[PDB]
Amino acid sequence: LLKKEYTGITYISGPLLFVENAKDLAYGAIVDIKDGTGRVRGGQVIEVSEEYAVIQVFEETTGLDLATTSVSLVEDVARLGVSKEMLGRRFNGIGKPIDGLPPITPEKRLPITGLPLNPVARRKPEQFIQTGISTIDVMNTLVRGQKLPIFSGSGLPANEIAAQIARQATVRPDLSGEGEKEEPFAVVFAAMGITQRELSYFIQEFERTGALSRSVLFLNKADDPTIERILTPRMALTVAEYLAFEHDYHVLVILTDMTNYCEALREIGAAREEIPGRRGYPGYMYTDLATIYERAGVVEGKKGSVTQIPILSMPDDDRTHPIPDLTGYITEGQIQLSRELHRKGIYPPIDPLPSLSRLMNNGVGKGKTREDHKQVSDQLYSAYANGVDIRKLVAIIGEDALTENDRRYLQFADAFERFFINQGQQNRSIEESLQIAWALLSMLPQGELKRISKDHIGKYYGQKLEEI
Amino acid sequence: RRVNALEQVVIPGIRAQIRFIQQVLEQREREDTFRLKRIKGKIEAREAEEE
Amino acid sequence: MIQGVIQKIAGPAVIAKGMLGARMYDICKVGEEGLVGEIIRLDGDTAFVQVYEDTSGLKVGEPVVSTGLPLAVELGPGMLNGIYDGIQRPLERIREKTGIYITRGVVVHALDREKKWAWTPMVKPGDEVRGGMVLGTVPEFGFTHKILVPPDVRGRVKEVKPAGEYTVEEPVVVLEDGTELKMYHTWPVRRARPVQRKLDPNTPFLTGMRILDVLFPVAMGGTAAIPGPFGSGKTVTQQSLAKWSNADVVVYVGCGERGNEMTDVLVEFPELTDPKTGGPLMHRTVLIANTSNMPVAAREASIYVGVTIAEYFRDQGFSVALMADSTSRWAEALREISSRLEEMPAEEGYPPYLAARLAAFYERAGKVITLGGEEGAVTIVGAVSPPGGDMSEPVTQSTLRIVGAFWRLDASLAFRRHFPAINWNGSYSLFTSALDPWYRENVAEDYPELRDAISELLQREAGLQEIVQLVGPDALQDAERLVIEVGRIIREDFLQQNAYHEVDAYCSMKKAYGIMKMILAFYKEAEAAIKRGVSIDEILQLPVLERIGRARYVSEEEFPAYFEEAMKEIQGAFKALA
Ligand SMILES: Nc1ncnc2c1ncn2[C@@H]1O[C@H](COP(=O)(O)OP(=O)(O)O)[C@@H](O)[C@H]1O
Ligand SMILES: [Mg+2]
Repeated sequence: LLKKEYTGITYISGPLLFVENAKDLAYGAIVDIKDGTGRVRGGQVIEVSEEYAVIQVFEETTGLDLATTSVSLVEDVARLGVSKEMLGRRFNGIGKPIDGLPPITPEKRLPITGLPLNPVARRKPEQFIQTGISTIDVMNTLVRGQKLPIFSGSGLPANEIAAQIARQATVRPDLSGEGEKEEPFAVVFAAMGITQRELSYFIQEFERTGALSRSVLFLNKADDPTIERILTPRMALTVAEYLAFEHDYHVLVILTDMTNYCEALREIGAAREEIPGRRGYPGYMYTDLATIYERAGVVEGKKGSVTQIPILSMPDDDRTHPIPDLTGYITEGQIQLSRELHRKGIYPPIDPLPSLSRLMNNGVGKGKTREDHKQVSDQLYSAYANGVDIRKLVAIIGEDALTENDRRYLQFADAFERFFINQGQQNRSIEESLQIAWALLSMLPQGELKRISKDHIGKYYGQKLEEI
Repeated sequence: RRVNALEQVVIPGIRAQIRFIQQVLEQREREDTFRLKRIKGKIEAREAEEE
Repeated sequence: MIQGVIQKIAGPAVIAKGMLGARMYDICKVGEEGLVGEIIRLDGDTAFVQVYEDTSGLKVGEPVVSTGLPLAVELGPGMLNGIYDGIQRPLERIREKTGIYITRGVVVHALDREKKWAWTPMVKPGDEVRGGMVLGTVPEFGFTHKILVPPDVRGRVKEVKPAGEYTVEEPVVVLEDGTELKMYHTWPVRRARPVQRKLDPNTPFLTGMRILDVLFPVAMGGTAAIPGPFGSGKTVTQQSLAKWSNADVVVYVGCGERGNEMTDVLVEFPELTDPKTGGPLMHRTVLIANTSNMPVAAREASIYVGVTIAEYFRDQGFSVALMADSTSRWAEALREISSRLEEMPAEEGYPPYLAARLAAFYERAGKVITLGGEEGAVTIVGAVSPPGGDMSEPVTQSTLRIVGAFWRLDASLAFRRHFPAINWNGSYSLFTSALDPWYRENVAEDYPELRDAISELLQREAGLQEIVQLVGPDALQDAERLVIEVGRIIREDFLQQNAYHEVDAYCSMKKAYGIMKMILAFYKEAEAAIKRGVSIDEILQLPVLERIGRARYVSEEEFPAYFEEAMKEIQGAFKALA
């Protein structure tokens, strides 16, 4: 196909440049900007009119001039070339290999913004995932097709939790009989503004596990241009959707530090002087975040599935910050790490009370896992809440004024926090986690367990702690 | 009892109130400078109709 | 038709030129793909069009064609048991044409033109017909659908088709001036349908939740708002209201929320049973779906489409319940359109006319006498999603001035899994006084007395909650520790309700009255025993307390026998006590 070039630049300021006679540039097209030194920059058309067209640049504008710069069209819609040979490769976040191998041969070209799934075409996610963490498996269980972010802190070890989850996740078909074999997950890893220290840890963990041979990595380091941070998750989700819904793979998507994505969006929104929001963020952040989150799930009539574990850091541990607030309105739950638990050496420091999973209620019950799952979970939540309240009361009055029942609740809380949450690198099964949960519930009298029916009580009761 | 109550209950609520009021005032200031940024541009666009 | 070309494209807003003669709020077709748009501003030779579809890939110079008509919906037989897009397009018909993805530019009829409907005339030649009169009846899924005259049509009947089977677009009645009346008509979504008179609500709208039906009632034809942060339980509360309420027809509008929540309704509902008839639950439900990643500008149209359908079903003599999944997304759509229009924001970027639109939306509810002389009512329940749980935001404050009820959710109760997590201190209802005569003769003659007696107990417990937390529960006298324990019993055994249990998800009024009676009797007997000088611990260890705790799990069948035994056991245990 023939190429066309426009040389009528009129105005350059910051990330934006104006092209005068560009009447036939489609809205949303991708252009290539070349200066007198031969360097090539990318850009996207963001406003087209009769008088001119407005183009934002994917990186800095140093070196451009109005006399020798020319803008050439590439494609009308931003597209990515996908293929089955991309498993085991590394990319720079704009589709170029970093590993030094030759580029792939595309099978299809797909738009990076994707298309919305028809709600009629979806189906309910139902397959329970055993991750090996008791605070997740029992009380915040994960289902194939769920988006479940991790609410990290400034210095909390969320990366280790994500690596451990990716290392141990399995579907356990024997508890349901709906299949066999050991069909493993494919992993798509997207990093936005990551530094060398965490990138090294992730790379060594992936090579030690051996799962790097079936994973695709999109890496945008912290010194890369900031506008590339916008495009990075979209291509990763495009690859995940293509693999899952055209080759029956079960993929798992990990997005690292989407707080960097939110500041990247805020920078462009401030440059485009659009109307801000609660803390200077643009007013359309909800829609942009929804165009990323809502690309997961399962589809009726197809075997594939997409699962997302985003990672984000709460600024100053403030849960009312706009980024965690808008994340909580879209995703199907959250996992929140506690700094107080991390201070006393508990690993993983998952906080049970603010954590939540909305798809628990169709992934566990009769015919999958066990029938006492939900009642045990509810009783554990209620008892832990009472224990926390009593412990807060003790810090004011003192232990000397405590009723013996409140003493039992406090001992239950201090045993729960010490034995259930704290597990290290141990790979606990679901049955072992339920055994530990029933062992902790025996510290209370049978009259307290109002959340559990009398059918299960007696069938499991009175066991002591056997994990040493 | 009084020392523990003052340490554990009274101070954090006061500090949260400080943070909330500070955020509200800062957000109002941002809304107010946005209008000035629009009005300066309108002034610049007015005196360019026929120079 | 007025025809022009595109001049400037910027996001969801397109400016055309050469459109001199176009009218405000008319529907245009933009581009070679025929995307749907609407005029919101006229300026000389130009016109400002907001597009309800994705505008990526458009180019300057493509034609724009004006249709000369505002946004309208097709009202007629066949809307039930369906799911619709934000501009009334059947998604199950889009699937068979586009696959698993929703592509733009698809045109489908709203009502099925192929199906045959059984027609039974009621009018005869020579009769005079006015707006809102009934021409005939058509059967449906257990309902009788009435073919109404359009509200602006008057004249005399010339001829009527006899009984038989016809499609929706075959003229059944022809007027004397040549006007042809079909089974369906179109109405602009931005205009309210006329009525004769509006009446005062005097009957309850039963939701099946104890705390909402007892402490903060809402009448048939009123409005309510349920604000709350993320994870509080707005969607479970609205889906339970869809499942268990006594409304004849339920309209659910998923304005800008998750798509999995819309698939859950499509899967679960065709199996469940209608509370007031033997048919499936989906046969009485209309779904309008516009998820979060679907186009932004279409969020505004979905609310109007839903409220117009609900108003249409009101005119037939039914009782309609309308549930809006979130109005903050509608406010955000208005904010984005105003940002594209370069208007001056009032607060938080919101346009200054938000309170007018919200007022116009909530006004349409109420109990009316229709143009046909029948009786109908519409009740609206709308959820609000404040950022960070701040109840002082403009959207929440604009809503509270109009609504008759205010159900406030709290994150603290949701943390300890105390669902439905309704905060009983900040919530209020203004329909309690009007519904007392109905309660006195349909439930019991002493029901308001019990309701007040429990309200005072909750207030006293909240008062003592200022003392206990820093002084110590054992420093109080037993006359207040008894109040604390009774408040705990009320909080855990009466107010709490599990929406996912087999039995507890639905609760009739008489069961709640029985639980209230049991709790008050226990309180009075415990006070008498305290006046006898007995220690409180022997009362808290009494075995009769477990009867009250397990009471809400007793089924509706077993309850009239369980209640008598529990009532006898309470008195027996408190007399056998020292
Ligand atoms: N009445 C209820 N009974 C049991 N669980 C509830 C109830 N209401 C809410 N929940 C819990 O709340 C969680 C999600 O609430 P949701 O409806 O998503 O609130 P929102 O839509 O406002 O975020 C669900 O996982 C559910 O377990
Ligand atoms: Mg919801």
